[PDB]
Amino acid sequence: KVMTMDIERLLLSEDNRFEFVNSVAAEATEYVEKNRDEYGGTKKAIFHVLSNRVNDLGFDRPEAY
Amino acid sequence: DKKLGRPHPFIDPTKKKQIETTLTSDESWWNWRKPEKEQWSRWQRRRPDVETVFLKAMAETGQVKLYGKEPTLTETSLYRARRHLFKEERLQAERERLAKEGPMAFYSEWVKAWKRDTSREAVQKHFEETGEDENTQLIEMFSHQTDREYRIMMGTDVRIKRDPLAMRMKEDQIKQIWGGDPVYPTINYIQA
Amino acid sequence: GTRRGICANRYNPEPFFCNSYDAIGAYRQKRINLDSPLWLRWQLDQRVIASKEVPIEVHYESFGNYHEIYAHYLIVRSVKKETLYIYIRTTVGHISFYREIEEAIQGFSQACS
Amino acid sequence: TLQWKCVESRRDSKRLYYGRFILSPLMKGQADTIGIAMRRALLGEIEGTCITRAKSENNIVGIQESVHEILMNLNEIVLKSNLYGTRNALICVQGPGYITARDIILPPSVEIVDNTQHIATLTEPINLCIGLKIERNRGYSLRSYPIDAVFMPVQNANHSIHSYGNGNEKQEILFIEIWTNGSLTPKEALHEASRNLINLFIPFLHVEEE
Amino acid sequence: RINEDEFHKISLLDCDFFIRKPPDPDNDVYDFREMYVTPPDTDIYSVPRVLAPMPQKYIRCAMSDYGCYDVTEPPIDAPRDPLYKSEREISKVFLTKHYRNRRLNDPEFVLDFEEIYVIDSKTKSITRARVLVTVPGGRKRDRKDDLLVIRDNGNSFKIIHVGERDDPTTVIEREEWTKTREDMEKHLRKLRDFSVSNWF
Repeated sequence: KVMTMDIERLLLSEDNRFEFVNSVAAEATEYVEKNRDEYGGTKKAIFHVLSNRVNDLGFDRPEAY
Repeated sequence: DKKLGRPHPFIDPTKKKQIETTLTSDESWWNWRKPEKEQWSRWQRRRPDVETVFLKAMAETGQVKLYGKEPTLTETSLYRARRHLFKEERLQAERERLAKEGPMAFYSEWVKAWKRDTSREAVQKHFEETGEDENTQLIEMFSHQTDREYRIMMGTDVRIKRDPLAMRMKEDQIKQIWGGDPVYPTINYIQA
Repeated sequence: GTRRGICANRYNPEPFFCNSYDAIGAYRQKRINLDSPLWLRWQLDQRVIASKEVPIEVHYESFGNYHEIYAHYLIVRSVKKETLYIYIRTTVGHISFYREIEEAIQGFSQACS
Repeated sequence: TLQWKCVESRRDSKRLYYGRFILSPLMKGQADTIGIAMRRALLGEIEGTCITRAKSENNIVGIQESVHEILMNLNEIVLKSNLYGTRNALICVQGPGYITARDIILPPSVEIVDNTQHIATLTEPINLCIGLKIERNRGYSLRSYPIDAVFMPVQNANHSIHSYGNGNEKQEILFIEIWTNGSLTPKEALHEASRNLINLFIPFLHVEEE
Repeated sequence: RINEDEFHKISLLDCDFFIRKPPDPDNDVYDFREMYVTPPDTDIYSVPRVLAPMPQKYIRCAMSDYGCYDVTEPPIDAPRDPLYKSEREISKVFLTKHYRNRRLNDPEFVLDFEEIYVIDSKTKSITRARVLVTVPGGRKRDRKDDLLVIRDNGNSFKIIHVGERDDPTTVIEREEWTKTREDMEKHLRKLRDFSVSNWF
């Protein structure tokens, strides 16, 4: 439900929407390279990146909400 | 008029209004002459409206008065704008008649089979012997109500609030909503 | 909302609710209908809507309280003390329209906690 | 077997108690009938208590509020009681100072829900007794100003239904949510509504003597 | 020109009036001779159009504004500009004499509705209200029960007994009714049958 407000917050944070989404794709593919746990069930790498980034913004969201 | 033209019904133009005389035929251009015979038109006949039958029924019940025996299109347009006021006034008069008469006398309108006296005095004088309170008498009265009478009474259901006038308009009046029997007879359409 | 004027009274000549949940409760309990006029204490007395219309009437009491009456709302205020309250003349429908948007903003921003 | 549990409870204000209750498992279609009937019972079959009239036998001088504002703040007084019929409560305060629900002298069965509720502010030393008619009534039922308080111990109630277990019986689960006004807890409101419903339907099982 | 250190800055919509005041602990007293009018902040002064006899003696008055509200409802730029604005527009002000010049705290404090001075923002003008009294007793009546009604854009004043006061509901209803009656006549008049129809 709420996760898209975090997305919008991060969209509001980053100075280019396309550059933000590129950085999310990069972060996810480097995550799925630096860690080889399968990590593909009820929680997804994209949501993990969004969660970690909103936690950097200081906001109490768990991994994949 | 000048006073009491606020509130109550009154003639829209004030009485003693002036009238004028205009160009007769042969004083007028050919395009502005009334024809020497009244021409047939499909529109020659006043359209029958719900608002005409209701406004006539209100006029005959004295709730309203009209400038003539037939409601004008102006009057029916105003009824169209204001009918809910008269409907709620009739429903309020119906509630007040219920409160006065009591449920036996009120609902006996829809129990033709209930021949006994239904006035509050008679309900009391019957409770003073038969031991049946007003409620048991009312249950008995409704126990004499036929299914068709009950379905008609269901207009008085507190959720339906059917218009007390629409419940009591007779067939020869309701007919005027569509304008009497169809000219082409429906028996031509009826199929078993 | 309301039927106005000639559509509402047959001749020429309303509850007060201390908050909108009292009005919604009275509606649910069938004390008032969706179309029917009521007065809501607009204690959020900012943000009053208007049509640039001067007061339709004002009443001054000898003791210096006065009531300003408008086509949409009333204000009670005094030369001593201050404004007590605005009362807005409204409907359960208008109340519900406003309330459900305010509560949608609150329900969204609940996650801001 | 049919069992219910209190899933959540909150007290976000002294005059707003919330509860949510699960009933499970339910047969196809029962959950909505239960929720509808229970919601009607909560929202108006519960008997509730509130101030129904006020007498102020003395705009009154020296009170800051308008008398209308006094009455409208009295309406916000939330009471719980098991009164039969009407009864008299009485404010009595000598100014200056606040008059508050704490200052209500209560008839025996009544208790205040939020004693901190405001009533009036006396700006100067004056007498202000207020004689209050109190009543207990069902929500749907019905110098001497009526307060028209709406006998509403439940501010809101809702329900929702969910299928569970993916079982081909398609039996389902009911969640009832209740916002009691603090004159009742949500569990007490649920019990009272259930019992009042049973008291409505038992009459069809009344036999009468011969 | 004139300083404001001892003037009431009665801010209207289109101008501020400056009314000279004597010293009083409540700032409650008005000169009603040293009258000036100033564009809203222009710091320029002229004598306003006095249209009525005015009291040449220091007397004390309540003041109130006959302003409308207006929802400015401005267009909103990107930095969360507020999707509403609403502001008071004081089209007119009433100054109401205190009876016997009694102070606000006096037990017998009463507004002397016989003496209302009206300040108009747009005609830049002062007037004395020609109030009409409906109350039985003339000058020697109990003034505690008097209630002033103001009407017709503040052009009409009527003193009425406190009990009589129409309810706000029936006031609004009567204004709606007297409007919609003329609108409905203006509509129905276009029909042919209007000449032979009843108000019903």
